[PDB]
Amino acid sequence: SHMLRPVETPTREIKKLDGLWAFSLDRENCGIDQRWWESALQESRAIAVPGSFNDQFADADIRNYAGNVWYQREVFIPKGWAGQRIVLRFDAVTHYGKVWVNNQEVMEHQGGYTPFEADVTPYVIAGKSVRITVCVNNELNWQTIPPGMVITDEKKKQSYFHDFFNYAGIHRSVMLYTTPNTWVDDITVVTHVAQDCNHASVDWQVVANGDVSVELRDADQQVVATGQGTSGTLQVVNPHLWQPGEGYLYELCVTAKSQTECDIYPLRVGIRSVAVKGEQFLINHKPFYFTGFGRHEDADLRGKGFDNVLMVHDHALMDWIGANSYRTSHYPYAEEMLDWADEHGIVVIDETAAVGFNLSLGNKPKELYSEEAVNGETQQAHLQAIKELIARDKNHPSVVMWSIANEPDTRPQGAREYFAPLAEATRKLDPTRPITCVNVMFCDAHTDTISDLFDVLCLNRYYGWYVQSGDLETAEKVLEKELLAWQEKLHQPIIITEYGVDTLAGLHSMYTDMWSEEYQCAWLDMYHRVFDRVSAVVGEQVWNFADFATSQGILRVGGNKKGIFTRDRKPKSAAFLLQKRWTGMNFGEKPQ
Amino acid sequence: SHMLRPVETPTREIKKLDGLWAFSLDRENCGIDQRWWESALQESRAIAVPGSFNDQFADADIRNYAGNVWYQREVFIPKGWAGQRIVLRFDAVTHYGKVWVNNQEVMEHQGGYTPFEADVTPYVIAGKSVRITVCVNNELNWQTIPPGMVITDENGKKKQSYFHDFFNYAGIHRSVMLYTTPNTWVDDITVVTHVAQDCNHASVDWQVVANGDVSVELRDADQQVVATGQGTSGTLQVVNPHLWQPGEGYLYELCVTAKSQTECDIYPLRVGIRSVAVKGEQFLINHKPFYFTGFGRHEDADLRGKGFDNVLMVHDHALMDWIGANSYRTSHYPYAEEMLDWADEHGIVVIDETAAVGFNLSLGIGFGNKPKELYSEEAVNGETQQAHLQAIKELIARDKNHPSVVMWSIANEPDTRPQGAREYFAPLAEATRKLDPTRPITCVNVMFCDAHTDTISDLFDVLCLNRYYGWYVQSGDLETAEKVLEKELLAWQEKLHQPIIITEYGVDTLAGLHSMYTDMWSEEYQCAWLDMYHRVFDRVSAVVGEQVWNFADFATSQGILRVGGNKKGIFTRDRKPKSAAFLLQKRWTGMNFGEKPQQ
Repeated sequence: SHMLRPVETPTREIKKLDGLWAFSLDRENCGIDQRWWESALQESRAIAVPGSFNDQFADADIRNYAGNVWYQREVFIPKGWAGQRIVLRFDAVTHYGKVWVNNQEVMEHQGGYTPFEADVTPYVIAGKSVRITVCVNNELNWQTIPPGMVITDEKKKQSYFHDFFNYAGIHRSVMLYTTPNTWVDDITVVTHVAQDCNHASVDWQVVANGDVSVELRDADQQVVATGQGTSGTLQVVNPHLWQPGEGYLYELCVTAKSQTECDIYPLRVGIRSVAVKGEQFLINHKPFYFTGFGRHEDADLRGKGFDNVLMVHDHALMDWIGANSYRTSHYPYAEEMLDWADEHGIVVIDETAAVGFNLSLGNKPKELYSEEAVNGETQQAHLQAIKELIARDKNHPSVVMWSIANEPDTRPQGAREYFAPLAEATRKLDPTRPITCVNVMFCDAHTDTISDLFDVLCLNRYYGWYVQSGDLETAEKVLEKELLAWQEKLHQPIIITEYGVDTLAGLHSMYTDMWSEEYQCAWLDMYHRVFDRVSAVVGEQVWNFADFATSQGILRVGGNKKGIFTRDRKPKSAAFLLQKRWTGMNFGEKPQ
Repeated sequence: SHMLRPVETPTREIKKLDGLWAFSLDRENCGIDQRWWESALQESRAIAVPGSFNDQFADADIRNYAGNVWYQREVFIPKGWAGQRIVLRFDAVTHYGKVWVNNQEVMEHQGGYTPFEADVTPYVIAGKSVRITVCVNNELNWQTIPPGMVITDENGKKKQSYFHDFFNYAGIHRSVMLYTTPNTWVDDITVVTHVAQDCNHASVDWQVVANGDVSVELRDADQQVVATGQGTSGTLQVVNPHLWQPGEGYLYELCVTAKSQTECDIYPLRVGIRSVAVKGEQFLINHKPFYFTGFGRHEDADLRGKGFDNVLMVHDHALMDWIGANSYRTSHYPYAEEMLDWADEHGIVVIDETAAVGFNLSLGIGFGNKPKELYSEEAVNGETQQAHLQAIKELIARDKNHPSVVMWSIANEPDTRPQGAREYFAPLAEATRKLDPTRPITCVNVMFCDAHTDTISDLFDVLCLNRYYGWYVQSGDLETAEKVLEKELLAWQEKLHQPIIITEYGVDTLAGLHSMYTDMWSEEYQCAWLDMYHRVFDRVSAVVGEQVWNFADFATSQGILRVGGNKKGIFTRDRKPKSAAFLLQKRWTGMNFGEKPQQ
């Protein structure tokens, strides 16, 4: 469970395994039987790690593959790591990985978007080359997060219920890292902030197999507070709060000392509180207004693979357009993104991979919550996905809210019985952040059965698109009516976590009609006018930052075209509309 | 009602009223009450006739208008027309027109796609200017061909609901004209061209309606008299006739003279000597099997909507000729007759279709709440069936003598699952055969009314299937699509043992979208998917034709399925070729003319 982000210290080294690996499909599904991990993969080819495997090859038969694929490389253990605790770590393997070091099985993970690792000290020798084999499986069933159904025809075909392509592979960094045989295994900080903002407290809890001391250092490396033992509270006079748009960070240096060994782990800490009060979202006791995007991890060639240039360029576009926030739609993002948000003061709604709990979007069993679909084991798997997300992200000050799912069908019998325990367990795992369950349009104010269990109303709305098609005048009436009915029903802060229309870049129309750039601008504008008239709306996240790949079908013109930007990051007209609205408002303040 | 195409003759003049007219919306619907026809339209603007009104103005509020609009111009009657029978003719007004000459109501017509006309002799004076007002209505209901529902919102604002996948363009789409005959005139002509098996003799029956003694002269393309006859009816014998053949279209001229004691009238009718017949699973033209290649089309272009235009007709025929197309279907309404004059002259084979699309509440195309029973008093009823019969009569009355027209399609993609379907269609099938016994009939078949489901195709002569396996279902999966397609065509061959024409196969293709994955919306998928259909067609002996959906990208109702319109074109709306145009060019110019390809 304990999952600290590897960082280089006087007591910790890292060796990235990113680069070219050997790669092989297993159409006969005989690689486990033939123990492929005991040899060089036969009939293999070069693949980039990190990256989705699907689009690296310009090959439809690989892109559409369902089953196991195999990655392998050789790596030299640094000579100096003799006597040291050596960990092998995968930041993310989509959706399942099993790992062998030479002929030793070392670890296994279900969940495509959070890290897994094993201590491999006993199975490697410092100064020698070792063989790493990974069996990666991209199949979804009713107990995976997200769910799906594999149909077999004779040949496997993956069915799934979410509007983004089922990219798979080693999407994020692989690495070896070291600790001493005494080490800091875990840290929780809780950051309290007086109402007047003129004092703050920092609770710590540490797990380590040796005596623990902590030093809190400011941005200038001046020690502002010190403590001892596994737990306690640091007092901070006149603290530099972590504020949206700035993101001042302290460093909590955790030392675990044995008589013989010592370990130093620096954790970035942003001093901020988050709370809902009535229909206001407060950060450091001040109302905040969310602007920005639903995103995806999606790009040409690399699929959902992490990439620094893309992270730099996309943050430069969000900065320029005046976005203050985003949501990790619809899975945990690369941790680098949360390190970025921490440092630049970007506000994040951190979401699990639990999209698709919904059989009514655009074969399938009769009852959504039943033994044959979302069941007891599904709910366990969902709890595990929430635990892994919070265990990874609990200390990121940029994360202001947990979204435990996107667009579940809450009409059917058993929805509330499924969600209640998940809402409760989320609050116990992290009491410091509000929780949400992002709401599908047809589960309206008069229909939805679970919104009372959550703190903030995150509504996905597309009136004037899938319904009242091309009619802004009717869409505006229906939208305003529904937001006010939500305000009346629950008196929670409302974030519109999804509003957008498919827009084909370069399609221009004097009739302002669907798919045109001019429609995208008129439709976003109508939404904005309505949001500004409703006092409960504390945010707006446009769907989507950029055009992204989907499953093939008649609704998707080479993918999802709701982007503000093209997949190659070129702006549509609507990017300039958002630039003016979001840079023209006062930072973090509801427009008028 | 008799409908000869106006032609200039020693006895007949024409004056086109095409040009700029005055135009006005009537948002309050007070134009009949205020008798707008009695003066200049009040708040008017210039509009081009012919043309759809919708896209001339770059104005969404006009494009999306439902109700009456008003057209008006002034025109001089030629001085020399004194003593002549003077007719005012509209080749087509979509969907309804009422016409006034000064303050006299002269005409009314329902049906957006065939001509109407009135004798206006008594209401004009030769050498003076008259005012022509037209009230044009674009509303569809359950008794219009095609059908629809007007939804009135809580504020009284009208929005047209309709069940077909093309934009409900309206206006004066085709030429308006005054024309003369003498007071004795040839009012009607039916020819039937019979052709011996050996093709070495032919007979030409004639029947004429006119208020005078009738003689005929049949002249060959060199203007040499090959046969003469007398009386309102009879048979001309033609030795070693130059048959009208697909790819050539040799035409004779049947000159009909009506002579009274005092005056006379000469009408030249172009006649192509050709027989059409179904035998088993073969479509025979001049006793020889024919294989159809080409397109489902639309009347659709930038700015003018469904308006007729000679440059478009010349350019599009040059594209069909280049690509090797030998045929098309008038999807989904009668086309401008100039198209059938072109087909006659160049030997292009045409499936002539009525405007009866939309008889189907279970598609995703078109556009409030649909009625639950398609064939009921509150939807397709007795009055609908009457209106459909009238649409078939008017089409045949116009097109009965075009040798290019080889088959009548009485509708496109009706829902034939309910019991009502056969009850509605059976009498329509029978009446079509009585109206013209010289051509086979069809009713074009929707994909979900499969060989195991459909209830009416036995009543027709040719199986015209509209199929899109690998698109709307088995999306992007050529392998499954191919199995399902082959299985269904063979099940149709077993069931009815008719000739099969695939009258629709196509996939949305965004010009310039390219993919190494050959996936939906790409130029590459369009090519791979048409190729898979071709391979299957060539393995099925009953398939006698292939008409690609569609010749060119065209406008539709706005919705989530349509990326600025229908992108199943082989060409873009501005007539630029997609990669698939070159695929079709190779298959269609590489086969033997009119002959089923081989594996």
